[PDB]
Amino acid sequence: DVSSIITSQIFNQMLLHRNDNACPANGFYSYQAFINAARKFSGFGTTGDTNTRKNELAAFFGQTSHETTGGWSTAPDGPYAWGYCFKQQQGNPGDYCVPSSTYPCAPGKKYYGRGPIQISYNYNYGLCGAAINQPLLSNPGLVASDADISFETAIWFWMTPQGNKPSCHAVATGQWNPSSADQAAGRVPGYGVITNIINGGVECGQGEKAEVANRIGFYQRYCSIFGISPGQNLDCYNQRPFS
Repeated sequence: DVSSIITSQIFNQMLLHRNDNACPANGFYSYQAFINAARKFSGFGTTGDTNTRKNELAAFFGQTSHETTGGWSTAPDGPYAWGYCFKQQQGNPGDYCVPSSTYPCAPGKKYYGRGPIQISYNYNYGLCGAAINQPLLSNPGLVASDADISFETAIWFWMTPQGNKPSCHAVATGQWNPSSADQAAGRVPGYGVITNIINGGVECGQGEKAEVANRIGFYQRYCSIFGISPGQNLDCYNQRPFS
């Protein structure tokens, strides 16, 4: 069971400032919601030895903390204590509608970033909704109104290969071997290739970049909280994006 690896105290010590009044999602992201969702994905945080299980949870919280961070340079306990501050994309984001015969934009609905992986666009709400049996295309708001659903979108993303990308799960559990294409692209097993899966097109293969460092900062802090070593190839600075 995933609760044998990550306790409420480990969850809350990682996501220490998420419930400060400054964080608009305060009180949304409960440990119970996370556990309810995580138990629906066999293998999530239950694959390999205890170090592997801890590493997968460390990597998962590392990446999702970046997508939802309310951190800053001079934030209490460091910027890597401010994961999961948000549940909805900041700014005045638009509808994230890209017309699809397969997953149409429900009139009046918006598919901007929601929940721990900031799932975006009607294609992804549709694909995920179909996978987790939730009406996310018609009611994309569920991802910010219901914490179990919110966590389910993020773990769905984590567990699901797409196109030329392995699952984050396969990489995090050491069950991913680079193809010839990946080797030519300098995509090496490690946390950097997880970044590349999530947002490489923007963040990877351009040298030192703030967003990539921030994802690493969270993962290093959580590896320490779990009492494991991060391992190598933490960055995607020299990796060609997948897309």
